[PDB]
Amino acid sequence: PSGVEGAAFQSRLPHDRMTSQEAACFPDIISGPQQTQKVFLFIRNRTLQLWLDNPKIQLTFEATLQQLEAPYNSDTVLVHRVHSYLERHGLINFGIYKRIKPLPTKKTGKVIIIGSGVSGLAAARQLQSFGMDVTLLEARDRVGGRVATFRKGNYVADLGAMVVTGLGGNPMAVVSKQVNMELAKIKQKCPLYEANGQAVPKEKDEMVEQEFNRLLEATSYLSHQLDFNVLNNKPVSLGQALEVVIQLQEKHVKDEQIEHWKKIVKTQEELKELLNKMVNLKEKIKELHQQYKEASEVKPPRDITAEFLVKSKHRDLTALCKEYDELAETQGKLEEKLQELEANPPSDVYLSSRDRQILDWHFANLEFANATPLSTLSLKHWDQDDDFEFTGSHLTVRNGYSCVPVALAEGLDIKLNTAVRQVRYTASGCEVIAVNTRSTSQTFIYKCDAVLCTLPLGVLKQQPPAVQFVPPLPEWKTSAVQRMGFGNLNKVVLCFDRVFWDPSVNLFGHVGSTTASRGELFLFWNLYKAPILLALVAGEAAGIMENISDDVIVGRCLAILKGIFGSSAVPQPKETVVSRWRADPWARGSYSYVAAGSSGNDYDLMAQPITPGPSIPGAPQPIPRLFFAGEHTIRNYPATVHGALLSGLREAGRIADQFLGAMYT
Amino acid sequence: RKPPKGMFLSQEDVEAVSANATAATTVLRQLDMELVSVKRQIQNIKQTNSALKEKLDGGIEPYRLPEVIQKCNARWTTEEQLLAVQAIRKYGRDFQAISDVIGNKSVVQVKNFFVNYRRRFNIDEVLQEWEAEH
Ligand SMILES: Cc1cc2c(cc1C)N1[C@H](O)C[C@H](c3ccccc3)[C@]13C(=O)NC(=O)N=C3N2C[C@H](O)[C@H](O)[C@H](O)COP(=O)(O)OP(=O)(O)OC[C@H]1O[C@@H](n2cnc3c(N)ncnc32)[C@H](O)[C@@H]1O
Repeated sequence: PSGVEGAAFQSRLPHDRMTSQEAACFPDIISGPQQTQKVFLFIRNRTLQLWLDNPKIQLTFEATLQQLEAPYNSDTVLVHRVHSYLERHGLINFGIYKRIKPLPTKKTGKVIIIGSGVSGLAAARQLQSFGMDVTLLEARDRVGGRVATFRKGNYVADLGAMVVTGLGGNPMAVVSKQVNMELAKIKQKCPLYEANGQAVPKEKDEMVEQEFNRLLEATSYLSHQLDFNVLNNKPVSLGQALEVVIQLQEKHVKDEQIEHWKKIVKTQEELKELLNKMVNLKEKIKELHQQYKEASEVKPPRDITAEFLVKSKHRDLTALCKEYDELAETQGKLEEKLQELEANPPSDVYLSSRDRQILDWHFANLEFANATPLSTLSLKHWDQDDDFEFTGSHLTVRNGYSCVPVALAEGLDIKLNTAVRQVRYTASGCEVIAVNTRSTSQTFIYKCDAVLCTLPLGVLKQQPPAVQFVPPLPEWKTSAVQRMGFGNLNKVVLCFDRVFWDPSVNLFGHVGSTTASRGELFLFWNLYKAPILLALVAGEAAGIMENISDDVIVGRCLAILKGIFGSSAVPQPKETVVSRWRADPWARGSYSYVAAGSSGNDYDLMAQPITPGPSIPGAPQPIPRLFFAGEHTIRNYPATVHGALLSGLREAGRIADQFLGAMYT
Repeated sequence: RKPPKGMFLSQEDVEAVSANATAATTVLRQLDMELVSVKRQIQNIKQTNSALKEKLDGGIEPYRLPEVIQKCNARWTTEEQLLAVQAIRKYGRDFQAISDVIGNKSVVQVKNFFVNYRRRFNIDEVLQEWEAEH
């Protein structure tokens, strides 16, 4: 999309229609005449275009009205209302940009943000930009949370987020223009290597992948058309569905083998009946021939009765001889019909042991993307966010993703090594109790008007809780937390002194021997400047490998590589790093997934702010005080960096609207 | 509203495999056993047919008679008429058989005999005689 329509697409908005959010802020416009709506849409789209064309500088109201042509620039208030709406909702003026109108020294409202990850940082920049007093409390000795980049000398490798998913519609496209992001396209060519170390030929690679996609498509049919979503009172998982489909394919291979034999036996029995008929006919022919011979012995001249015989027997023998020839003619047809069937058997198996192993790699790859075993994914909803995918090719941050959060941290009040312990929210305000991670006895008290909680879902799931809420969170909030899934996936950074792998190849795979260990170091990445190889641990393997020491993990990595490139081609690594996201107290996993028994609605529930009860009985309904942002709080874009980023922008707007008022409504 | 082209899924098959924790294995095992049951049944009949083929070795060659092709004569000799009468008694209405027994009379000439010598050769009696024994 180009022009103003491109601007709407880049902002995830329909160009020819007003959204529900816009309807709420502009009820007078959406309910009014169609013409006015078109005037609103144009102003909105153009203002977006202006900001997108140059996201390195603040787009002010005056600068917007200046670049608008008649008649749209006549209604100054409508332009101001649209501009403020976009600014407040972070559709324009978000991230890192040069401020034309310096931040006013006088602040309004106090906000404490828990966590300095992407979602927390995005919201902080916005809240500060709106004129609020903002302080961030981070438990780690760094920012970025799940955006962690390993840096040593020239070695740069991401241990957390690493992939940007398409730029079309991605808020990360703007960020990449504000930050020195060295984005590089990901070459999708991925060669596979079996346990023995030998490559998988193109024929098999394509045949198995096609089958993998066919199997996924089948589970969808099984869910939408056959309504197989609940079995034994339990929600059906993606793994269960896939297992069923595979079993049914094995069944068909067998209902076809049986049918093909059964056709052979039917024809085989037709031959039996025909042969029996032929044998008995040969007997009668033998008998008649002897009778004819005996009758022929009666030498002429002879009476007509003797003459009737012989001639009468000749005719009977000739007639029976015709019958045998026609029966022998049928014997030749059936005989070759059996030779055709015996030469044309159906498929022996659905998938061989070798085929199943390669298929397991594809399932492991899916377990990597979802950061969870397929048996935990909700069949009905695992792909609920597929319709919101960005257009374009996936990229990688060549200079480490951490450049984003580090850049977004500039000018912000961030308290590192500060672990929040308790969150207190009342009708008059909030107080957050936190301690020093280096010396737990040292306690800190933070008073504020509102609290923005960006704790990972894994942390919120902790039992016993790491962070206590007072009063406790309502059942509707905790039940969502328990239903939602929080997966895991790990990475092994292997730093070498030379390149022994294929440089033109961005990534290659390792096919495991068993289904159980399918996700164990199944994929190796080659995306950085320095000779670095990154191994991935997915599925059931992720959780188990965390209890295995680094040395043993690195050993397995080398063993796999030695079997592929040669035992002498792989030297001992100079540097190695192993991530353990599940054991990490500030994460307790990698990212959220749609678990069986959950749905996209839980994400909405996670986003809902908490409003405390009144302090005094009979006092008016209080203000919402506790807010939530984070990857696990954005239904359309969860388990991503852009989603986190967007969730922060959402809360910043909601908080400002509540504590600063919305003049544009 | 359709499974992938080549994939097979049906409400009946899904229910049968997911009936219990061992239904999947049970279904596949019962099909595996039914395959062996039919495979051994094939070799059994293959052996039976092979033995029947040996009993047909040589075919019907030593029992084959040469064809005595003779000129089709229009006139009926006393001997030919008597051959017909006995043919009608043995074959009934199979004009083709009767004609083949005589050798030099066409199918139409046989039918004409049935009407021409109907009374004189008691064909009515001869025909009912054949019906009593087929
Ligand atoms: C861990 C991890 C994550 C990813 C990835 C890999 C790993 C190993 N990758 C994988 O390669 C695949 C996955 C992906 C690829 C393609 C499409 C979609 C997804 C990806 C990736 O590259 N690309 C991506 O966009 N997101 C990923 N992600 C997910 C994103 O990184 C996250 O969704 C996002 O960065 C999370 O942002 P957030 O702000 O919502 O959460 P945190 O960044 O954890 O912030 C929470 C903060 O609270 C702090 N905290 C915890 N307890 C505290 C406490 N008690 N007191 C104070 N602070 C506390 C934590 O230290 C942390 O700083």
